Amino acid sequence: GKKFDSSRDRNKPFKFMLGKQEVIRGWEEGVAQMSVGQRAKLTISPDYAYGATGHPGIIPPHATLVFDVELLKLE
Amino acid sequence: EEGKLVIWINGDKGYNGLAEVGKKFEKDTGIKVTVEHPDKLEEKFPQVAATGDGPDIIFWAHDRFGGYAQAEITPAAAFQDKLYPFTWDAVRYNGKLIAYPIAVEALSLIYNKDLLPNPPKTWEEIPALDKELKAKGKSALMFNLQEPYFTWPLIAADGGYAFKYAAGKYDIKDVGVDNAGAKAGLTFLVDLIKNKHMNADTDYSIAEAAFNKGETAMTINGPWAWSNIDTSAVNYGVTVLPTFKGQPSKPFVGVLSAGINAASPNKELAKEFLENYLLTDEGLEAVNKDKPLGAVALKSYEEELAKDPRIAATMENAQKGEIMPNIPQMSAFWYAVRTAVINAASGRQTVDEALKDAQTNAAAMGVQVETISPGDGRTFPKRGQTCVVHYTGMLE
Ligand SMILES: CO[C@H]1C[C@@H]2CC[C@@H](C)[C@@](O)(O2)C(=O)C(=O)N2CCCC[C@H]2C(=O)O[C@H]([C@H](C)C[C@@H]2CC[C@@H](O)[C@H](OC)C2)CC(=O)[C@H](C)/C=C(\C)[C@@H](O)[C@@H](OC)C(=O)[C@H](C)C[C@H](C)/C=C/C=C/C=C/1C
Repeated sequence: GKKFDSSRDRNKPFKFMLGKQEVIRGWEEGVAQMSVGQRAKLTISPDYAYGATGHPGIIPPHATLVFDVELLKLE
Repeated sequence: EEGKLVIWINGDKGYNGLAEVGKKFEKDTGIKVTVEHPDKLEEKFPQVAATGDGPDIIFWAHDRFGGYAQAEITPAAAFQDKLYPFTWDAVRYNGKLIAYPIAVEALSLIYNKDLLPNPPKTWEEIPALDKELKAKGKSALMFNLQEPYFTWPLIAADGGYAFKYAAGKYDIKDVGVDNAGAKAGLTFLVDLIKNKHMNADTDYSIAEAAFNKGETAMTINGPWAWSNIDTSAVNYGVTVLPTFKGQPSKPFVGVLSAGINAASPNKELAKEFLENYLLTDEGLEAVNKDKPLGAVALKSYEEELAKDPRIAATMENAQKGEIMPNIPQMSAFWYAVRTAVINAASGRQTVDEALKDAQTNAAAMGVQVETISPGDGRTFPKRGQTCVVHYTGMLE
């Protein structure tokens, strides 16, 4: 397990449109389940992440991802 | 999102046959129908449907449609028993019908009649058959080994299944991949590769070229591939898949189906077109003239088409086969099975060792949401809404 990203480092929140497939399957099904203000561990399987390709140079193939997500605001 | 209805159908499906049905609808009703074939419509329809703008009607495999249901309208049918009961089951999600089934698209064994007058009825024949054909200067059998859709029919032949079905439900916890039947199936496929009867690297593209060229005696494919064998001036026929250990090869079968978008206001107009124009011996024929659908859900025209050994063979492979479940966890099945097979062929893992992995990988939830801090519990994100989050991401 190694850290590949953090918004809290950059100190700018991250905004995505739900259902537009801007993000991985695990984030669309996953954050849709969070209430506003909730913080949760998203344990995403490779199927719902980058699967057998992975993300070139950053995430290997068949990599299960863990995300610490806090849903701050809806817009 | 207009007063006329727009239809989306794949480029291999013969949209011009469908167009002539739409033009007949126009002569009778006045409504203009335009049929499109977008490059990646399967992935595109969900992105646009979430905005509330997409086509009125979409034609795909029933399997993708299960995900659309978790963005698609219930159809109301009453005296629509013109279609087979098993085709209706394909388009049913939580006891609700999602679409109108059209075609049964089962894999078959296709074979060059000039290279092989009588195809082998068993898998065990093919090694011996390949030596006889290899001496002549050609192969026995080439098909996609990369995608598990094509390898599975052999694997599940002596037992073994994606997800066990009991009490009218699928059990996402009970996977049938690390059982004996699966292992026997897979090990025979690996052995064919180990004995240079098939090559791990061969894919759909590679296999298609060889059979159309006439370098290979037999391929494995659906009726989507028929128009290209037709053009290639190769005397071919379609038969039952060879049995493994006396059991038939059981391919997963996709049904071409017609769903309606919830954001289509033309639902009443769309329903009439499907019920009373498309699902008609003449309607379906107009399509089949352009590109064959194989076996069709309508009994009327299926009783006609099954006079052709191809369409009769397609239905046979569909009966001995099982219909493809539309439940979400099938994503994680196909992923688990594709990696297991590819690595068995690679010799990375043993067969017993890859299927062990597959049994775990198939049953794993796509995403698990465990709470760290609780939320308000009322407000949930809705499709077309921007989510503002902080996140930390790391590998597990
Ligand atoms: C600097 O940091 C990068 C993101 C990094 C890349 C590497 C990964 C380890 C990671 O560190 O994010 C990461 O932690 C991760 O895995 N993420 C980010 C958080 C959401 C979940 C996941 C992800 O889906 O990233 C995404 C993943 C990597 C790729 C996508 C996966 C889903 C798939 O459907 C997409 O199809 C294309 C591709 C990247 C994103 O979240 C960004 C926002 C989205 C895209 C780039 C595409 O949707 C793009 O397609 C044209 C768009 O439509 C966007 C809106 C257009 C605008 C101008 C682009 C904004 C780009 C922002 C880029 C950012 C902040």
